[PDB]
Amino acid sequence: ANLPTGGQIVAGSGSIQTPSGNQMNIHQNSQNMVANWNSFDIGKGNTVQFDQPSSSAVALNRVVGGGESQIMGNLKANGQVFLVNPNGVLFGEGASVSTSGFVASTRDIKNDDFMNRRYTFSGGQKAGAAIVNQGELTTNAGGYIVLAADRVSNSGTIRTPGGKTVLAASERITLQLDNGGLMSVQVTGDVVNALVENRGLVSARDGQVYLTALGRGMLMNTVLNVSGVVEASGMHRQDGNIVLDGGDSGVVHLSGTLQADNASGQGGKVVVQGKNILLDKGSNITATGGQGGGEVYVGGGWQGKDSNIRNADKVVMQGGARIDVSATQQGNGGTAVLWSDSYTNFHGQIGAKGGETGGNGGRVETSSHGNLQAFGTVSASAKKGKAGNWLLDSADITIVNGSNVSKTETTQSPPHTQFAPTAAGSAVSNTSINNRLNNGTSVTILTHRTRTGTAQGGNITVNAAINKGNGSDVNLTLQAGGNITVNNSITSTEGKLNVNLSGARTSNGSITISNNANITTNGGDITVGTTNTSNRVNISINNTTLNASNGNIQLTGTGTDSGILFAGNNRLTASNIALTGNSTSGNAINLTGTATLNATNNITLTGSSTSGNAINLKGNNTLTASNITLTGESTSGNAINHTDTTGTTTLNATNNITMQGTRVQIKHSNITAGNFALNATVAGSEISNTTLTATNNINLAAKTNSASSGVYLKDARITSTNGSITANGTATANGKATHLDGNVTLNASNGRIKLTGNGHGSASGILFAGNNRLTASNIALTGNSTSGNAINLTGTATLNATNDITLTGSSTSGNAINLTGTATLNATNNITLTGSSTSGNAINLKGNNTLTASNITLTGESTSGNAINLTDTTGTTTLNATNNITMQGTRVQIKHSNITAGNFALNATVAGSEISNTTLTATNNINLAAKTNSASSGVYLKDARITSTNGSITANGTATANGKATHLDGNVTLNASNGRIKLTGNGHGSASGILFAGNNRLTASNIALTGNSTSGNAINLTGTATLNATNDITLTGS
Amino acid sequence: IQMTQSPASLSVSVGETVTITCRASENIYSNLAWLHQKQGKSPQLLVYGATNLADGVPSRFSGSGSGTQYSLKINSLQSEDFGTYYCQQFWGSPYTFGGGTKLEIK
Amino acid sequence: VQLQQSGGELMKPGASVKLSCKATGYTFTGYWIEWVEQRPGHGLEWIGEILPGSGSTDYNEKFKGKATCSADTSSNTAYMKLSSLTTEDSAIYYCARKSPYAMEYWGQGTSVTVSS
Ligand SMILES: *C1O[C@H](CO)[C@@H](O)[C@H](O)[C@H]1O
Ligand SMILES: *C1O[C@H](CO)[C@@H](O)[C@H](O)[C@H]1O
Ligand SMILES: *[C@@H]1O[C@H](CO)[C@@H](O)[C@H](O)[C@H]1O
Ligand SMILES: *[C@@H]1O[C@H](CO)[C@@H](O)[C@H](O)[C@H]1O
Ligand SMILES: *[C@@H]1O[C@H](CO)[C@@H](O)[C@H](O)[C@H]1O
Ligand SMILES: *[C@@H]1O[C@H](CO)[C@@H](O)[C@H](O)[C@H]1O
Ligand SMILES: *[C@@H]1O[C@H](CO)[C@@H](O)[C@H](O)[C@H]1O
Ligand SMILES: *[C@@H]1O[C@H](CO)[C@@H](O)[C@H](O)[C@H]1O
Ligand SMILES: *[C@@H]1O[C@H](CO)[C@@H](O)[C@H](O)[C@H]1O
Ligand SMILES: *[C@@H]1O[C@H](CO)[C@@H](O)[C@H](O)[C@H]1O
Ligand SMILES: *[C@@H]1O[C@H](CO)[C@@H](O)[C@H](O)[C@H]1O
Ligand SMILES: *[C@@H]1O[C@H](CO)[C@@H](O)[C@H](O)[C@H]1O
Ligand SMILES: *[C@@H]1O[C@H](CO)[C@@H](O)[C@H](O)[C@H]1O
Ligand SMILES: *[C@@H]1O[C@H](CO)[C@@H](O)[C@H](O)[C@H]1O
Ligand SMILES: *[C@@H]1O[C@H](CO)[C@@H](O)[C@H](O)[C@H]1O
Ligand SMILES: *[C@@H]1O[C@H](CO)[C@@H](O)[C@H](O)[C@H]1O
Ligand SMILES: *[C@@H]1O[C@H](CO)[C@@H](O)[C@H](O)[C@H]1O
Ligand SMILES: *[C@@H]1O[C@H](CO)[C@@H](O)[C@H](O)[C@H]1O
Ligand SMILES: *[C@@H]1O[C@H](CO)[C@@H](O)[C@H](O)[C@H]1O
Ligand SMILES: *[C@@H]1O[C@H](CO)[C@@H](O)[C@H](O)[C@H]1O
Ligand SMILES: *[C@@H]1O[C@H](CO)[C@@H](O)[C@H](O)[C@H]1O
Ligand SMILES: *[C@@H]1O[C@H](CO)[C@@H](O)[C@H](O)[C@H]1O
Ligand SMILES: *[C@@H]1O[C@H](CO)[C@@H](O)[C@H](O)[C@H]1O
Ligand SMILES: *[C@@H]1O[C@H](CO)[C@@H](O)[C@H](O)[C@H]1O
Ligand SMILES: *[C@@H]1O[C@H](CO)[C@@H](O)[C@H](O)[C@H]1O
Ligand SMILES: *[C@@H]1O[C@H](CO)[C@@H](O)[C@H](O)[C@H]1O
Ligand SMILES: *[C@@H]1O[C@H](CO)[C@@H](O)[C@H](O)[C@H]1O
Ligand SMILES: *[C@@H]1O[C@H](CO)[C@@H](O)[C@H](O)[C@H]1O
Ligand SMILES: *[C@@H]1O[C@H](CO)[C@@H](O)[C@H](O)[C@H]1O
Ligand SMILES: *[C@@H]1O[C@H](CO)[C@@H](O)[C@H](O)[C@H]1O
Ligand SMILES: *[C@@H]1O[C@H](CO)[C@@H](O)[C@H](O)[C@H]1O
Ligand SMILES: *[C@@H]1O[C@H](CO)[C@@H](O)[C@H](O)[C@H]1O
Ligand SMILES: *[C@@H]1O[C@H](CO)[C@@H](O)[C@H](O)[C@H]1O
Ligand SMILES: *[C@@H]1O[C@H](CO)[C@@H](O)[C@H](O)[C@H]1O
Ligand SMILES: *[C@@H]1O[C@H](CO)[C@@H](O)[C@H](O)[C@H]1O
Ligand SMILES: *[C@@H]1O[C@H](CO)[C@@H](O)[C@H](O)[C@H]1O
Ligand SMILES: *[C@@H]1O[C@H](CO)[C@@H](O)[C@H](O)[C@H]1O
Ligand SMILES: *[C@@H]1O[C@H](CO)[C@@H](O)[C@H](O)[C@H]1O
Ligand SMILES: *[C@@H]1O[C@H](CO)[C@@H](O)[C@H](O)[C@H]1O
Repeated sequence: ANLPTGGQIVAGSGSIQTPSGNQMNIHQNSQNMVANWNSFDIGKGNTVQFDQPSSSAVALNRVVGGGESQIMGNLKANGQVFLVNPNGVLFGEGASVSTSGFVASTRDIKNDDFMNRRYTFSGGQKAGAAIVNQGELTTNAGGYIVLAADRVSNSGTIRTPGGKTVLAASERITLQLDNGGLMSVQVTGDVVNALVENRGLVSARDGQVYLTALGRGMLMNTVLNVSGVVEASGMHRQDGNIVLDGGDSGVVHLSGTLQADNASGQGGKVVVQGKNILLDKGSNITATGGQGGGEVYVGGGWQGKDSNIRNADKVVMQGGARIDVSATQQGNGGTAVLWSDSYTNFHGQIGAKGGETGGNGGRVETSSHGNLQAFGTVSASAKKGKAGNWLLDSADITIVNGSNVSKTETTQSPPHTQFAPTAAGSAVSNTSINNRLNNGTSVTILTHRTRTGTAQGGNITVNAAINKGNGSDVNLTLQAGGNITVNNSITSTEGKLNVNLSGARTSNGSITISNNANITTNGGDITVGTTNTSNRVNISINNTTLNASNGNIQLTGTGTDSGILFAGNNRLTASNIALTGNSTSGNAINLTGTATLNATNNITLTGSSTSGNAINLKGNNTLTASNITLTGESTSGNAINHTDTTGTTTLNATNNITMQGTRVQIKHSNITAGNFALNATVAGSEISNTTLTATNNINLAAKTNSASSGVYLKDARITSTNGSITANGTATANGKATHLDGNVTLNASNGRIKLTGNGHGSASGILFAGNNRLTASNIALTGNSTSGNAINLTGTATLNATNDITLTGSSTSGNAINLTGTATLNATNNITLTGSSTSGNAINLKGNNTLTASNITLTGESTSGNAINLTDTTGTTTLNATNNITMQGTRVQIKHSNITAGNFALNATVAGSEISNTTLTATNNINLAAKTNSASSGVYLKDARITSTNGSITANGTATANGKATHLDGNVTLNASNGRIKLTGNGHGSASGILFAGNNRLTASNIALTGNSTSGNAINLTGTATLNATNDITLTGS
Repeated sequence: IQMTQSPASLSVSVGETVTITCRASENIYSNLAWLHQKQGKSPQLLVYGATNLADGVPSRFSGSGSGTQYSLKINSLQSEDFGTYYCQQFWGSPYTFGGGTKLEIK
Repeated sequence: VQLQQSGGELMKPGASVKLSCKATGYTFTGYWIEWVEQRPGHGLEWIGEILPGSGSTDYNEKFKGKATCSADTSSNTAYMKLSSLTTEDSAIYYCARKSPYAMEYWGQGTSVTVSS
């Protein structure tokens, strides 16, 4: 037998006895005792038994000579034992230590610190000393085992149920104890060739295991090597159930099975940290549990932001390595993180599954601030709950086809060559992503620009196709720090794939979906913008199809030369298509190629450009939707537009099209809408070379604050099948409120045509130039002006109304109604012309104007000019009414006209009326009434041909000043063979009554001349006159 | 803890997906492994921890189950998949085994 | 990782045997080597477990006393002794490396036949 020898008690109190060669008994009296030994050896079959007053009592055995402590037999105590040997300690096979706590250390402790319960172990070791545990070291529940040495090796089994196991290589280790247990351990100080190796079984169920190795050198040598089994099952301790700490040097190599599972509760937390962490082929860090998973951190916390975990410089996880934080029955998946600052090599399998009977999938991060190689397998699916997320995070990510990337792991790979990267760029296998989408795991890819001077920028480049042929609905998000160049398609043949190709919150790059890289979601959404963050990320799409199926499409971006630029032959199919963007110099939305946008419900185009256009559609853009809305703003340019000398813009909205902006210039367009409407707010609107047909009402509103016209229609065909066409132009400068030119046809046979033009100053209201053909049930023209004219028809126009035609307006200095060109106003029922002027005329008909109707009504007022003026020496005015014609105003002058009427009557109230060089034939009466308050004549006829086929001719002139009440001159013929001719002339002062000059032939059944005068002649016959009557001729007056 | 599995023997077609079930006499917290013993060979591990497959096992095998009721689903069964499958629990000391199930060619 | 086993044996009733299962390609002391009996009509039954490093063992209650497990860590091989073998103890005995989850890499098994 071989028991310790040379024992001497140096502090505290207790006796040493050896009752048998095979049994030693150390009896402790004090709470803390320290004894020195010449050698502390225990032979096979021998026992050293401590007898301490309590489980909290501590016996220190300091070896002061001999060699290493050969412990081969059984060592037992009811309290804590601290063994210190500067020559290291060896526990052989079959040895057993059972105490209330046990510490083995090659570092010495001072008697003053031990006796005063200050358990600090530092220095004094022999170089190369090691503690090797080949036996079974156990404690009572709540105890602890600490092995402190330059080299620590565990080949046997260590058990500290409910307590702590600490294996550490450092210059100083401080143990903070309280009431019999271990509260904390402070491990500090690098040593030369530090190594902590675990080959056997370490178990601390419901406790903690700490493995710490602090090396001074070991550039690429192993400092922490775990090849056996570490068990720390139980509750989720927030400080970590298993903690591996490789220090600030060397490589940590784990080949055994870290575990912290909880069969009935939540899984625990396993933290593996060090400079270089290598997970070998058979490793399986597992932190699972019954009611939900735990957490596994390798090299860092989530995204490296957890301040309590040292970030690794390199993490390599070889193929075959498995990390599982999945839930096993019911509960959410846990968190797994692979983090490195320089290089992450991920080829293994990480699970974070939800429970089979409930719970959501967990989250797995595989990332590196530097070079991330993500080729392995991640599974964070759920059987009943939500899909989990696989997060990738690296400087610049490139997606490649397959795994054939000359990876290094087990073939042609000498130990530790895996930490020398050659695969520049964060290559990601497309197979892994596709496998994640098919297995119910979402994928989120992030990048981030590094310091100025490097190449990596966050440019996510897709060089391999992504597809989702199977599995439940998952999301795919690619949020780059730099560019989102997509060179391959992203498709889905099953489930919903939600694609989010957003930019980083502060990104300043571009998103390009180049070379036939069509995106199809099979019902998921396509988002290539942000939402509300003002992230100046532009979108450039070339020859790409975006097919959302029954999902939504939303594109946003802001740039300088373009916001969202489309080129090539693009196609967009969705339930909702929303394109929003911004620019400063160029076009916010710029569609230059051929594009088909086919929405089931709505299409919305929104944008803003300070100096350019908001929405610019020049290529062959075809937009089909239930509702199409085009809205935008521009200060110096256009809001909307469809201009292009070769392209045609086709819009098809089954319910309504509404367009808004500062200026909308529609053109070479073909627009079909239910209720079509425009609202231009700053520089008017223009419809040129287009065809616009609507089932229901068309409402075109525009305001112009500059030289351009408000509602400008050129070569446009506007039709309303069952509704009305209403235009409302406003001009605040000198442009025209409403302006028609070219070949324009307006058809509202089932509705109304209402054109409004409100101008200001010299601006005119509604101008009709060229050739304007308007057909409707009801036609109405309304307008206002100040110095210009309100309604001015100068070209050729045809108006065909199935009921009435109404022309109304007001012009302060111009004419209210002005017809100087050639026109045929044809109405089935009534034509009414009403307006007002101050200096100009109310109605001025100058060109060849034919008005045909059942009833024609002409009315207006002019303060200084004429009320009704039908005069020109070149043109002829033709009127054709079936029923009554009434002409009422301050002054009515009719010259060079041919009027056919049922009844006809004049009512002049201020300056009388004149008919000259005209033919007027009525079936019934021609009652001409006129009052004059000036020197002008009341009723004056010059070279007039007036005939009543079946009626009478009546005139009643009044002269309140000194003008002629009634006056005839020229060649006048009055024919009333079926009636009476009655002329009344009531003058005042020096004025005469009825004056007959020239040659006046009056033919009637009865003729009567009645009048009154004061100083003048009541009847004054100065020329030639013949009065032919079949019965009586009466001449009376005073 | 007793383990029962069934069917004891299944006559299946090549290319058919089949299910083998296993029931524990006590609640086993997912610590159920499945072994595959090809005729003439020692049993090999296919799925460990109820659902996690062992490396080298084709994706056609899928484990499932919880509580006391577990099963193994074999998609598009191939010729190499015939033989005897076993379930075993590590939640009890006797790491008991089921009686085994055999797949034979129909 | 490989777990080769000794070959079969023919024994007379009442004899004891000590079998063999070489462990290679992994840390021998870090995994448990479990011995399982396979018999026709019975399938597989667990026999016992040894942790070669510390020498800790665990046995099926029906096999206590009859079987003893041990290991030689220096030689990286696992031994099992079966006492007082009878006719009803003929079986194929497998050794396997067991990690916390699943007795992986089973060996080929030793056929132990007991007859007069
Ligand atoms: C319409 O208005 C213009 C000028 O505003 C005038 O030139 C045309 O004579 C009138 O028809
Ligand atoms: C004048 O108007 C009538 C009916 O009012 C029509 O019949 C003639 O053709 C037109 O000249
Ligand atoms: C500990 O680390 C060494 C590196 O030398 C490796 O060979 C052993 O496999 C592992 O246990
Ligand atoms: C974890 O355990 C499984 C099952 O024994 C093994 O196949 C893996 O290689 C290991 O990481
Ligand atoms: C995801 O699903 C695929 C099927 O394509 C399978 O091969 C992978 O093993 C699983 O992760
Ligand atoms: C991404 O691409 C830009 C050019 O678009 C390059 O300048 C950066 O270095 C890269 O990260
Ligand atoms: C992505 O990978 C492809 C290979 O298809 C290469 O051509 C591109 O240069 C890179 O971006
Ligand atoms: C990307 O990976 C897929 C596998 O889904 C392959 O089909 C494509 O050829 C490659 O680009
Ligand atoms: C996946 O996508 C959906 C919408 O489709 C969103 O609600 C979830 O938050 C995201 O994970
Ligand atoms: C995105 O692209 C820009 C150029 O448009 C480049 O400067 C950046 O480096 C990249 O991320
Ligand atoms: C995107 O990647 C492709 C390879 O598919 C390369 O050819 C193009 O130059 C780049 O835009
Ligand atoms: C892309 O997805 C993110 C969430 O990751 C959301 O915030 C953005 O609105 C969407 O574009
Ligand atoms: C996106 O915007 C950038 C500059 O902001 C421009 O270079 C690219 O051409 C456009 O796609
Ligand atoms: C995606 O769609 C494009 C057309 O934009 C086609 O050319 C590619 O072949 C397909 O992948
Ligand atoms: C886009 O995908 C949808 C799926 O519904 C299909 O109907 C369209 O034909 C394709 O363009
Ligand atoms: C669309 O495809 C053409 C060739 O067909 C190419 O010239 C354009 O650059 C791309 O947008
Ligand atoms: C377009 O957007 C609307 C929201 O108004 C949504 O209801 C439709 O489902 C989508 O297509
Ligand atoms: C709109 O985009 C086109 C590209 O075709 C460019 O030529 C124009 O300068 C920009 O406004
Ligand atoms: C279409 O757009 C309208 C607004 O005009 C919205 O109310 C509906 O929800 C969308 O479908
Ligand atoms: C960004 O985009 C929005 C949506 O059109 C616009 O209103 C803001 O003016 C522009 O900055
Ligand atoms: C739209 O179509 C026209 C003629 O079909 C072609 O000239 C343009 O190039 C295209 O955008
Ligand atoms: C969009 O279209 C739908 C049906 O087509 C209608 O319900 C909404 O009012 C309109 O905005
Ligand atoms: C508008 O779109 C429809 C599709 O329903 C088409 O029938 C019409 O020809 C087009 O004007
Ligand atoms: C689109 O606009 C029209 C205007 O009449 C309205 O009727 C529809 O309900 C709206 O969707
Ligand atoms: C015009 O607007 C109406 C609502 O008044 C809508 O029902 C029709 O579909 C559209 O044409
Ligand atoms: C034009 O748009 C405005 C809103 O800015 C609305 O008030 C008017 O009714 C429409 O004409
Ligand atoms: C309409 O088209 C004509 C040619 O017919 C062109 O001269 C005008 O500029 C455009 O508005
Ligand atoms: C008048 O004629 C032009 C030229 O043929 C045509 O483009 C317009 O549509 C029509 O109004
Ligand atoms: C059309 O717009 C004018 C303003 O110019 C307003 O007065 C009318 O009420 C509206 O119909
Ligand atoms: C306009 O015309 C309609 C018949 O379409 C009539 O009902 C209204 O009285 C008239 O103003
Ligand atoms: C022109 O001005 C008149 C007032 O005389 C107003 O009633 C009309 O609405 C406007 O067009
Ligand atoms: C009214 O019409 C005259 C010609 O008579 C034209 O000169 C004026 O400009 C317009 O207001
Ligand atoms: C046009 O105006 C007249 C005057 O009262 C009326 O009688 C007709 O019915 C209306 O159409
Ligand atoms: C004007 O003409 C209409 C035609 O119906 C007649 O009803 C009115 O009596 C007349 O004033
Ligand atoms: C009526 O219109 C003519 C133009 O022909 C003008 O000369 C007269 O002064 C006005 O009364
Ligand atoms: C015109 O006015 C007369 C009465 O003067 C009436 O009888 C006719 O019906 C109307 O057309
Ligand atoms: C003219 O006015 C008379 C009544 O004087 C009426 O009978 C005729 O119908 C209308 O043309
Ligand atoms: C002439 O007009 C006046 C209104 O001033 C009306 O009172 C008379 O009845 C009509 O003859
Ligand atoms: C003048 O005479 C007419 C009849 O011609 C009468 O209607 C007016 O009332 C009277 O002033």
